[PDB]
Amino acid sequence: QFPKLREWIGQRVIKDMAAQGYQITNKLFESTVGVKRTDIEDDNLGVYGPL
Amino acid sequence: VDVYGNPIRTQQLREPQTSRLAGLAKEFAQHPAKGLTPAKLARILVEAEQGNLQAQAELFMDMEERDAHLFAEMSKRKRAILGLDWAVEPPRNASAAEKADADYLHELLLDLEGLEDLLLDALDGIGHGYSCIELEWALQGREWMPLAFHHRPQSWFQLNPEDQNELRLRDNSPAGEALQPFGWIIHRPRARSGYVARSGLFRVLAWPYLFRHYATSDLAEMLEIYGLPIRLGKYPPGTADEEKATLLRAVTGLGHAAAGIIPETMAIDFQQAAQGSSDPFLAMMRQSEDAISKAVLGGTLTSTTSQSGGGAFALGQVHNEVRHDLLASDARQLAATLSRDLLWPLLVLNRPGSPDVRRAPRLVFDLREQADITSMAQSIPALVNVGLEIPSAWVYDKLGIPQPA
Amino acid sequence: VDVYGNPIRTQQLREPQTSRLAGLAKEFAQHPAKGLTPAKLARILVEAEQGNLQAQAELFMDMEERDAHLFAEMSKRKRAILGLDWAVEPPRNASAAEKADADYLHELLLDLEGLEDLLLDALDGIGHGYSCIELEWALQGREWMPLAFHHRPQSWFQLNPEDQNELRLRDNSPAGEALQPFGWIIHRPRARSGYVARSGLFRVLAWPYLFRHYATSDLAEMLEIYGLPIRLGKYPPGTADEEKATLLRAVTGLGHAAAGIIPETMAIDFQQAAQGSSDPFLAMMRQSEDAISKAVLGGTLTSTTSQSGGGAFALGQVHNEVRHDLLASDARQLAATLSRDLLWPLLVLNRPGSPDVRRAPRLVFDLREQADITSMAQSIPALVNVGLEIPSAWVYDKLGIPQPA
Repeated sequence: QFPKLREWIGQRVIKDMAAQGYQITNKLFESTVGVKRTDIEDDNLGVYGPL
Repeated sequence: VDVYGNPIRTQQLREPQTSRLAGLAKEFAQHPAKGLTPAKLARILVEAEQGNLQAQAELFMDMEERDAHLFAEMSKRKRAILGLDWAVEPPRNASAAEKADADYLHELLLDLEGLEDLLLDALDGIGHGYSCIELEWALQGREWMPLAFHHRPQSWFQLNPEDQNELRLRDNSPAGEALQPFGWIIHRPRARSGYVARSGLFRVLAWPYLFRHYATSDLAEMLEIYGLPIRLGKYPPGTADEEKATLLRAVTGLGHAAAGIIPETMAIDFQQAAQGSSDPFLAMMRQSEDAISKAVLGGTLTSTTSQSGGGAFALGQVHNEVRHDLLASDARQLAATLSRDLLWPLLVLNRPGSPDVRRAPRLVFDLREQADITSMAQSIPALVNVGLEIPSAWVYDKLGIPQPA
Repeated sequence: VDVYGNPIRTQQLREPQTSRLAGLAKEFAQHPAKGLTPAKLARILVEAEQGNLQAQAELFMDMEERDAHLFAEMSKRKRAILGLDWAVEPPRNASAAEKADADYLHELLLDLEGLEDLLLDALDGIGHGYSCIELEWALQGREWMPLAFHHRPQSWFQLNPEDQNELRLRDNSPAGEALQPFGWIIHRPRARSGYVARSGLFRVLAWPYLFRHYATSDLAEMLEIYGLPIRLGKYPPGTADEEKATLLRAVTGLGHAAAGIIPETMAIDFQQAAQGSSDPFLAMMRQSEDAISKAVLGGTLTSTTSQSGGGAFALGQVHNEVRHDLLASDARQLAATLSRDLLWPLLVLNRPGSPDVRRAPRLVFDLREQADITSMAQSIPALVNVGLEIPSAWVYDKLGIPQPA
């Protein structure tokens, strides 16, 4: 951000501005479930398929 | 029931079939066109033949987006249909009740918002080989209404393992899910005889697209290399690393820099960078574009353009061969699909009785071709003075002028 | 309520929705077109597919600004619509009350300033895929009025995480903010079937733009290098730094300077600078421009120009195929959007009762095509002398002449 507007007497100070660059990487996430192919069809109540 | 005879239950019409499949709505296209090679394309097509339509659908979408010529051709072809006037006609020698049913259906379609969007969504099946539009059914008292039309991506479906012509939803099960009756408007235009997977036009257009893509990318690379020549610097034994770096920077900037000085013991050789022409690339692009134009719109007006030339019969010359045939085919197929899917549920839900399926009203597109008024108006008086009794109905129908009321 | 059935509350109409989002009005475009590479463009498009429309919108704006050919094509296409006469018509076989409502709406639209600007702002959705115009509602006593129309940048919106077809404001929250009913006129023309992110024409036109940009920049660089040859000076061992600098300055200025002298122990070699032609670059630019013309306005009049040639049927030949289809499609979509968004709030706020949505008046653009007066005027007398009773209403409507009052 800019420096505060100061008083003026004889000359102007050519101020500067800082910078605070922030670094952060990325991470990967996963969740998986192993199921039997035959079992999903081998059901009558409509369960083990929506899972 | 429906046209196919499957039992119809009004209980399932309250909610869309895909509502209980919230997983589908959260998916994102995988963009299989990026980094595509001929082997990858062949594998994609072969896998699609076996019931894996997701990759094929995504590839077709990418192909449509990334090719300007193909996109323009397809858009022009579809807009040709979208601009045709349409009407609902009663069956052959229909009775008063049938005429009333047809009139009511016509009035309902006129006042049904989103018809143009429905036609546009259905016409996607021309390139994709099949388009599925989900229906929202609502009751405004005692009469069922299509609340809205939702176009579902072709990547949401698959092939039945026991049937290669029957589509099913992807519900995480090997066999998918059968399509709900009265819940979809499936449009499957048939350019070539075969199964649904092989029936898309983009399957024909894929290879020219890849040829054009490769040619354009190679031309862009060659244009990037063009300009300055590659120049190699040579240094003698006993040149330190700092001097090596200085020589390397000098060589790197020498092309932009007009002048430079080196010791007599060093040497710089300017070798050819890329010398040739754009002729081969452009030839390949033109070949592919001509192939696409012929496949989409015919090789009489687009690729081998019909050129200029007016006249009374110029309309017929431009249209009847190729353009009229394609227009009529597409319009008739779309009309058949609509009459099968949208008109029938309205007739069998919004009206009493069980009318026979063969007598259902059929949606008809106006394919009338503008006839030369002046020549024919010159012709009639001679014929009528001769003695021929030409019916006025034929004249009024062919000219487009309506009969007096 | 609105056409979609969402409840409507007149309390929220006093202030714009974005008024409480003063942060948006202070933002500046990031200009993502500068330093754009094919990888960056692919990343931008893919991210836009996932709900990050800010970068895509800014890129599209830069693309529109930086390409003269594309800008000219888009401006011509939009000005085609802006010049069409329009009228408000009552629904099918409307009653006296409906006719009065339609007449009042027509009078209100005629006297509503800023209509042309509204149409221009809405037509931006053709290229951007969606255009949002905020409404200012005011009460001049008992009747609501649209005070002004404000076009908000496409960079101000995003996609719903739970719905890829529903747009939302950027309010610093992950889910954004739902669009206020009756507070916007959203225009989303549909050139291709798909989601809102993929529906823009600039998505199709992006790659030819990048090809043309690369070709033009490379040609400019090669023209800069053209002229004098690169010449390298060589000096023997025992040449001091001052003599090295003198030789370097001599070589640097030798191209401009016709003559110079060096010791026999030194050497200057004039090497090829850049030898070739503009043919490859210009070929690429022409290819890209033709692709853009075909994608925007069709490959019958712009890219593959229809050439000259007059005649009575010349208007039809130039228009009906391609130009008429595109004009009708754009006009119909714009009219549907307007009838949905602007006409309905006026009808349901400025008039009593709750008219049914299906019977709302519809804005219609005048797509009538100029018909040859001379040929048809020759034709009628023969037909009428034959005995045909052609209605006068058809003649008056088709010729553009109004019926006597």
